[PDB]
Amino acid sequence: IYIIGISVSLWIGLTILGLFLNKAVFFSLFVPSGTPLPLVPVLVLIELLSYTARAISLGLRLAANTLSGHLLMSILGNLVKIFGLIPLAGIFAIVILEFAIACIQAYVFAILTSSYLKDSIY
Amino acid sequence: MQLVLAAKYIGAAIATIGLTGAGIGIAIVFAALINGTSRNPSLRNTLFPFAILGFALSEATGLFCLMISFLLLY
Amino acid sequence: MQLVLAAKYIGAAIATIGLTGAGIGIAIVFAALINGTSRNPSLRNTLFPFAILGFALSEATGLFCLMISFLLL
Amino acid sequence: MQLVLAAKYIGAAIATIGLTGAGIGIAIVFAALINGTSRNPSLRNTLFPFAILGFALSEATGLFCLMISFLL
Amino acid sequence: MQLVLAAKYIGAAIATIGLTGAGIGIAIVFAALINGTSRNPSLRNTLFPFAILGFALSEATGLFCLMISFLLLY
Amino acid sequence: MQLVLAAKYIGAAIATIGLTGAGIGIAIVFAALINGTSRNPSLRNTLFPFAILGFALSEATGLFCLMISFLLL
Amino acid sequence: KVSLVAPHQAIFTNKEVSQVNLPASSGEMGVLANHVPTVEELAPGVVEVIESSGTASKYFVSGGFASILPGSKLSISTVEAHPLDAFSSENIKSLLAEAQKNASSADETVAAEAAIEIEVLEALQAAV
Amino acid sequence: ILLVTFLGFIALISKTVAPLYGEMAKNRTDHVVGLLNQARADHVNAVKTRI
Repeated sequence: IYIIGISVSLWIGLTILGLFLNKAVFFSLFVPSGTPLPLVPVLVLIELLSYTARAISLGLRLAANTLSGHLLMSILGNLVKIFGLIPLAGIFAIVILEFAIACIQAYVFAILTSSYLKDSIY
Repeated sequence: MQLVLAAKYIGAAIATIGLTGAGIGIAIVFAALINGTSRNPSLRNTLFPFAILGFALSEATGLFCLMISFLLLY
Repeated sequence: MQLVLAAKYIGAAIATIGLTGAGIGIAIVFAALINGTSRNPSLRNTLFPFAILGFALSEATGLFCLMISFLLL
Repeated sequence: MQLVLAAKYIGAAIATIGLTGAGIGIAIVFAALINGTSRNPSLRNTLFPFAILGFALSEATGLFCLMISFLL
Repeated sequence: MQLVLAAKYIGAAIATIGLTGAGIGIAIVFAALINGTSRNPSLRNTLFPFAILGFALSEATGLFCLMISFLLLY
Repeated sequence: MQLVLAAKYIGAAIATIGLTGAGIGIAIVFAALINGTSRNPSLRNTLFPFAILGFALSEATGLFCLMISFLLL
Repeated sequence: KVSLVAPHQAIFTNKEVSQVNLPASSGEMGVLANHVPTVEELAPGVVEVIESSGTASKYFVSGGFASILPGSKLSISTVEAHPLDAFSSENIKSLLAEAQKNASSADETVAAEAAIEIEVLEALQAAV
Repeated sequence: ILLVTFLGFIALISKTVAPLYGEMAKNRTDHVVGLLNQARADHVNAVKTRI
C-alpha cells in the first residue's frame, strides 16, 4: 500500500503540469503582471515545482497514518503485563481521526487543482 | 559501522523539531474560525471550506519533515 | 555497544522538543473558545464541534513525535 | 559504564526544555478566562467548565515529557 | 567515509529546523483571510487572489530548505 | 582534511535556521494587506505598491543566508 | 434590564429582561445580566431579547448604537424596530431586485445608495 | 484496539442512521411533496381552463 500510493500520486502530478503547458501556448503566457519591478523569474517554486510538493502530501499522509495504527503492538504488551482501559479509549479517537482525514486530504487535491485551472485561462 | 548507526538514531530525533510549526498551525486556523463563526453568519460552507483547506496546507510541513526522519532509521 | 546505547538515550530527549507546539496548541484553541462563548450564545453545539475537532488535530503532532522517542528506548 | 552514565544526565536536561510549552499553556487559558469573566457572567459557569477541562489538556504535555527525563 | 558519512546524515536533520517558519506561514495567512471574509463580501477574487499568491511565497522557504537536506543524503 | 570535510556538511545545515524569520515575513506582510483591503478601499495602488516592495525586503534575508550554505558545500 | 427605546415607541422601557442578543458592527454579541460598558454601533440585523425562558421576541432592527452602561443597563437605541412576522416575502423581493439593477448605472449618490440597500435586504430575507 | 474500534463504530453508525434518514427528508421525501403540490396546481389550472 505504501509503494502503490507513491506511484499513483506521481502520475497525477504530471497531468497537472502537462495541462498547464498546453493552455499557455494558444494565448501567450501572462501569469503574473507585476508592479514596475523584477526578480520574478528566480522564484519559480510554483506551477511546475508546486506539482512535486502537492503530490508528495498524499504519499506522506499515508505513511504517518499507518505509523499510528501500527503502534498498537508496542502498547498491547504493556497493558497485558494503572488500568488498561485508557488504551482502548485513546485508540478509538485515533481511528476516527484517521478515517476523517481522508475527506480533508481528498478535498485538498480538488482545491489545489481548481486554482491551477482558473489561472491557466486568465 | 558504528558511526553510521549512531548518526541514524540522532537524525530521527533532531528532525522532529519541526512539529512546533505544524502543531501550532492547526490551532491558529481553528482559533480564527471559532471566533469568526460567532460574528454572523458564515456557518455552513463559506468560512468552513477555508478551514479544511487551510489545515491541510499547514500540515504539509510536518508530513514532509517526518519522511526524512523515518527514512534514516529504516 | 557503547555507541548505540549513548545515541538511544539522546533520541528520547531530542524528540521531546516538539511538545511546545502540541502543548500550546490545546491552549490556543481553548483561549478563542472561552472568549467567544462569553459573547452569547455559541455554547451548546454549533461552535462546540469546531473546538472539539480542532483539539484532536493539534494533538496529532505530539502523539506522532512521542512514538519515535519510545521506539528508540 | 562511563558512556551510559553521561547520556543519562544529558537526557534529563534536554527533556526539560519542553517546560516552555506547558508553562505558557496554563497562562494562555488563564489570560482569556480573566479577561472573559469581566463581561459577565462566565465566572462560576459557562467558561468555568472550559477552564478546568482546558487546563488538563495543556498540562498533559508537561507530565509526559517529565516521565522520560526521570527514567533516564 | 567515516566522518563524511556521519556528517551527511546529521545535515538532513538539522536543516529541517526551518519548517517552523514555513509551516506557521500557511496558518497566519489563512487566519487573516477567514476572519476578514466575514466583513461582507470578500469571496470571489479580491481576498482569494492575495491568499493564493501569498501562500506560494511563504512556501518557497520550506521547499528551498528541503532541497539542501535531500541532496546531502542522496 | 578529515576535520574540514565533516565541518562543511554541518555548516550548511545550521546556517539554514534563518528560514523561520524569512518564511514568516511573507505571511505577516500578507496578513495586514488582506485584512486591510476589506476596509474600503485599499485595492488599486496605494497599498498594492507597499505589499510588493515590502515582500522583497523581507525575502532578502532568506536569499542571503542561503548563499553561505551553498558556498560551503 | 434593557432600555430598547426607539424613535416611535418604547419596547423594553422598564428594567424587566434577562438576556438580549443584538447584531452589532463587529459581531453578533449578546448582553447577559450585567454586561461591561461596550457601546458599539449596531448593524442591520436581528435583535432578539430572551425573556427568562423561551419567550424571546425577534425584533428586526434597522441599525443603531447598542450602548451598555456599567450599572446593569443596556440601551439599544435604533431608528426602526419591527418583528419578523411583520414583513412579507413577496414584497421584499421587489425592493431587492430594483436596488441591484440601479447599482453601478449612474453617478452622484445613486450608485452608492443602491449598494447599501441590497446588503440589508439580503440579510433580512435569509432569516425567515 | 480491534475490540474498541468495533464498539465505537457501532454507536456512531446508530447516530448516522437517524441523521441520514432525516437529511433525506429534504431531498428524497421532499420530491414526493413537491410533485404532489405541482400536480394539485396543474389540476386546478386544467379545471379552470376547461371551465
